[PDB]
Parts: sequence; C-alpha cells; structure tokens
Amino acid sequence: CPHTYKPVCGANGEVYDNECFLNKAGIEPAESWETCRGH
Repeated sequence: CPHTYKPVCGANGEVYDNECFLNKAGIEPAESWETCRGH
C-alpha cells in the first residue's frame, strides 16, 4: 500500500493510515468516525 496519510476509521474501532491499509487488514469501513472516537 502507498504509505500516505489520509486516515480512515475501521468498524473494529481502529484507525488506519489510509483506505488501502484498512482493506489489507480485512476490516469493514466504520459507519462513522464515532466508532473510533474512544468513548
């Protein structure tokens, strides 16, 4: 994946550097950033 930084939130609550890494990690895109807020 390109090591650029355009962060995306995964349905597992984890924040990936970009869409490609989210995909590689086999994680569903979260519905919203609320999923990665921490509370």
